[PDB]
Amino acid sequence: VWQVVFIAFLTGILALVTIIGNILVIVSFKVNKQLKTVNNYFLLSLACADLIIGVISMNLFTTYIIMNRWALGNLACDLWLAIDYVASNASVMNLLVISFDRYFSITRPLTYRAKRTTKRAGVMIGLAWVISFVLWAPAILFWQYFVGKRTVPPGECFIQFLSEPTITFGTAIAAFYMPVTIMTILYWRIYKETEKRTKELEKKAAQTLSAILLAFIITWTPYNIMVLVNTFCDSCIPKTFWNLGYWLCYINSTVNPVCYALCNKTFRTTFKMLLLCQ
Amino acid sequence: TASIAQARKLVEQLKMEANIDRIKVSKAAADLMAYCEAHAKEDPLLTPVPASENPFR
Amino acid sequence: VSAEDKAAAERSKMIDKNLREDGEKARRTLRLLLLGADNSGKSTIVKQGIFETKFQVDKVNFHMFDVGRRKWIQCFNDVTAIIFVVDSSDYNRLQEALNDFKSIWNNRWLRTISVILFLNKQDLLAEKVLAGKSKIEDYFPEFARYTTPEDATPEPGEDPRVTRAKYFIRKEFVDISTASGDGRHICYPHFTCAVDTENARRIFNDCKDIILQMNLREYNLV
Amino acid sequence: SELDQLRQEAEQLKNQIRDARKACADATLSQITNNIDPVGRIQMRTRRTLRGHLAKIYAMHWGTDSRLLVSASQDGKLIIWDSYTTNKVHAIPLRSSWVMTCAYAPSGNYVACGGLDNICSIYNLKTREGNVRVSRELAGHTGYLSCCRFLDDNQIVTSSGDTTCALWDIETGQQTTTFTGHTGDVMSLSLAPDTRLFVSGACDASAKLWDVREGMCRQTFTGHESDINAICFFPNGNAFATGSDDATCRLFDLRADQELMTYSHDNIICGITSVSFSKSGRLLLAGYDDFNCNVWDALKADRAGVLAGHDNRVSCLGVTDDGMAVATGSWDSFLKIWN
Amino acid sequence: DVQLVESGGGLVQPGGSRKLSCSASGFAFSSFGMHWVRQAPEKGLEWVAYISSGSGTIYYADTVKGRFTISRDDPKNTLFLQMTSLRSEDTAMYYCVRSIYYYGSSPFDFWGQGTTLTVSSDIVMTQATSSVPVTPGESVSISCRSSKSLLHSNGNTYLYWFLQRPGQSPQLLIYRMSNLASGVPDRFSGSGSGTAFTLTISRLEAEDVGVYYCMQHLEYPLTFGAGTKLELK
Ligand SMILES: CC(C)CCC[C@@H](C)[C@H]1CC[C@H]2[C@@H]3CC=C4C[C@@H](OC(=O)CCC(=O)O)CC[C@]4(C)[C@H]3CC[C@]12C
Ligand SMILES: C[N+](C)(C)CC#CCOC1=NOCC1
Repeated sequence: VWQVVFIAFLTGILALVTIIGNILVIVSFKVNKQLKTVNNYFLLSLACADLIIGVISMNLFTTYIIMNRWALGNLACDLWLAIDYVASNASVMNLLVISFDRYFSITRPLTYRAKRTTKRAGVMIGLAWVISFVLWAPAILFWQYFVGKRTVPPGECFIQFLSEPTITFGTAIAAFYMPVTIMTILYWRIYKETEKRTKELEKKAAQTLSAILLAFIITWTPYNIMVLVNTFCDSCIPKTFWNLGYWLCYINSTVNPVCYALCNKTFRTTFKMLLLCQ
Repeated sequence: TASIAQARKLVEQLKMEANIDRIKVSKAAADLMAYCEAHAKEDPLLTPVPASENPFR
Repeated sequence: VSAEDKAAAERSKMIDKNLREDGEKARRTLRLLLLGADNSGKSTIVKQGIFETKFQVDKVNFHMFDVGRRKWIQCFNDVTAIIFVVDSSDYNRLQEALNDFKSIWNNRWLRTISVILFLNKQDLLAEKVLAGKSKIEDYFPEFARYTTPEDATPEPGEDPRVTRAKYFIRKEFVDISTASGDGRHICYPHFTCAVDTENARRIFNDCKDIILQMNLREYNLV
Repeated sequence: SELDQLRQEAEQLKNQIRDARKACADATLSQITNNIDPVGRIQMRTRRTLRGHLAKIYAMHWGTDSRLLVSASQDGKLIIWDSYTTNKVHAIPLRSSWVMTCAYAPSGNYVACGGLDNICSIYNLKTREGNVRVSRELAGHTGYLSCCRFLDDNQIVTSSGDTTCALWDIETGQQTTTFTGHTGDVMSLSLAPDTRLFVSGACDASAKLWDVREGMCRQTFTGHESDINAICFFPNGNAFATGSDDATCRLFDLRADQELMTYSHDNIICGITSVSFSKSGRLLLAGYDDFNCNVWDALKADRAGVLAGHDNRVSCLGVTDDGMAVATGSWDSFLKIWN
Repeated sequence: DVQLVESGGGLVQPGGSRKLSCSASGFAFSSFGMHWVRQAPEKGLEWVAYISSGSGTIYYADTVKGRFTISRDDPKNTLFLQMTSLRSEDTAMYYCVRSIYYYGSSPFDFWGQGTTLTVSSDIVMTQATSSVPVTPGESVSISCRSSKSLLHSNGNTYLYWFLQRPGQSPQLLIYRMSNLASGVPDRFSGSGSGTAFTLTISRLEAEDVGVYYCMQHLEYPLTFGAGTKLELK
């Protein structure tokens, strides 16, 4: 315990950044009247999705890898698996709306944001959460009660359909693989229009573009590769490696207030005012 | 003759303001001072009013 | 809450409903400020107290305002762009046009507002430099040191000694624009005449770029 | 000679005025007032916020009953407010979106507005048909209207950017008297309580007292170094205060005919957009360009408070007839009622 | 200029249905709330229904709730009253009233003529005086009483005064107990406190003879007084 507590200490430290990083986004949306815009609605909903991860998901997961077995009720890990998976689904789908919002605000700077209103932004966030809730929460709470019975050991807790290579591969495409094609396609088209503008009349364009698309791929692709080989194979993944890619999925929750909110200079000024002049 | 007429009008305007009755500052200072002490109880900003009589509670 | 002020509160709620429906309509239009001298011909730019003109290019509404040193310049703090028209033919008032453009560029309330520059009467400066007329280098003592004349040249051909006369007058205003501003606002120069009919598209293309820079700045892509 | 001889007489007349001015300054007003207790820290808090404007508020006037107020913004709307219950009584669309001034009649039956259209439009409120209609459009000014105040239901005085002030008969629509004598653009205008005089501050760093029934400039005041943006009258009626772009407020006296106090500070660089006095005249409230208002001591020349509730430039200011509220509008599209 | 023209009425069998209508001309009908007030031949003034501006708030009387429907058509400048399951107690003249509500407003200011329809926790307003002989040139005081304190906490007392001349629609005289209406001579005045009200007439003349009504606006239902008739000598 004198040597393995560093894993326990490191997880809670990077979790502590996630709560204070996300909370500073919501209070910047409140104390600054200039930030209360339609464009910043998706930044708040992303922070709301990432706030559930910081206070529930990584705190409950860090007990799983310290203890080494489940120490809660059987009808309490399923609620955690429903909450954690939907909120992580909501975080990715909120990024996809931002990619669509940034696409139309650049290619159509005169004909998009005028039509977009507070009613139009409501259905952007709404299907980012409803599709997140529908795709995962009935699939975990209503699985042992629908087909068969309980299959997980009492000492372990997984999504309980990892063994079936029918809905695991289908949901992996419908949660990570399909959105990562749209975010890569759209952001390259966004960078194309930045070079087109400068030629008519390149430095910070590639800096933000790389930071957006590498803080998402690195923190997610280990998990979505590891989940696919468990569709056909059973125990070819060491548990040391599996929880490493499982916890990398929460690092995107840490960096989302940095690479999306702090890119705006108005958010950065409000962050320094609240952090220093408390 | 526009410059002459402009200069002639300024002299007549200056003469109408150079000969007027003036009092000293100390009489003007006491007039502005004693106006405030005669109306200090009627100023809600200087003397705060209780919230029962406040119409902006 | 009595019976009547409840009905008065319902009247107010209908007023907020009517106040927010045209504010959405007001947010869909673009406001432009027109400035220039008496000989600039600023009225003959877009063929379409205060004079307000309406024109639409590619289904977005534009609003151009003509008024008529300038204390009222703080009213036009939130405009999309300012359209400045210069008499490039009249070499006598060009130095006055430089000084007037200096006041607009370095104004306190226009530190982030772009200026679309229209060098009007560009056909007339051709006859002043191709035919026999007053020397351009007389008024401005540095043209005859013609420099980089046609440093890069885009014209199919218009007796390219005219082009250097065009480029020198254009460079006298861009040097003012690049002197200060730190990239917050950008001056777009154009050469216009009375027979030109593509002026509405040039403002539309420039205003698309202006909104693009404001959009790119909040994502840190510029 | 001619212009050379006439210029020599103006210099001698100007020197005589300063010589007669110096003979009346026996002691400083700040020196004499250094015997009374300071007001202390004046703490005023926001009571309610009037929301509904979607552009920069440029003008606001209180009503006589100190419950109704009219606000002018760049969205082309005149909104009459019920300041007690936040309710909007009226929403008057404007033919021009560029208004720099607004006014409320003492009777309450009319409101006025004006701006870059050089027209003082007067709107009738208490009509039949249940709607607000424009009843008079006053034309004749060359420059932009900067201020307008109602003498009565049939008389109104306008300030304009044609370096002149005017007096109108609203029923006839004609300019009864034209006030000339300024050099620069006239920015603001205040009325004496007895209505027989009014003062105006212009861009020539000068303030001039005028007689409404005669049309002649009674007095001229020159102590500023920049554009005078605001002017107000001490409730006594024999003094007035000017706000200017040089980060300095000054108080003048009519009978003394010279400057009396200078309100300045080292940490204040921004100019003054609006000024207003209190019921007793002890407090002088001024709006600045640094997103907040400052409450000065009109006798002690010491800062007594700062009203910081706006995140944009404070453009207008207003104090009620009974002194029970202070309303501040700004460029952030909000109105705050302070107490 | 302002006109409220009514239509409908007639002789209806009991159990039938009618739809009264009121055409509005000469004023902004959209910004005005509307009220239906009946008048039985053997009774006084009774309130039926109310529709607000924008049709967001609708109130009915207890006698007509569930079988009467009130609606308005703002582009057509016409409000309706769909009356179903008629009885003999609904035989009356149905007046249409315009009304507006803001600070300093004067509701119940204009009434129209009425349709004569013939079928083959509420505050009570008491007008003790019924018939009063009045000579010209004298001063007449009319008093009204209620069952509650009509003064509210915002400094407003909601008492209205109406005058019904013979063969004429009732006309507003005093709104909120103290303020004179437009077009009313200055000789009329109103004063009082909670539960005790008084209308004062000074130097009475011709065309000042009729049944005076006392109405409260503190809380719907809207209740009128019995009436105070004035007669010559
Ligand atoms: C990978 C999948 C599961 C993501 C979940 C589906 C939706 C949450 C996303 C995917 C595609 C998005 C759409 C892509 C294109 C458009 C068209 C776009 O059209 C406009 O720009 C009209 C202007 C306006 O929105 O007012 C409006 C947003 C919308 C519907 C987006 C809304 C959000 C959508 C439906
Ligand atoms: C993997 N973890 C359980 C830690 C959080 C999650 C999740 C959902 O997986 C997704 N892949 O791409 C979008 C959602």
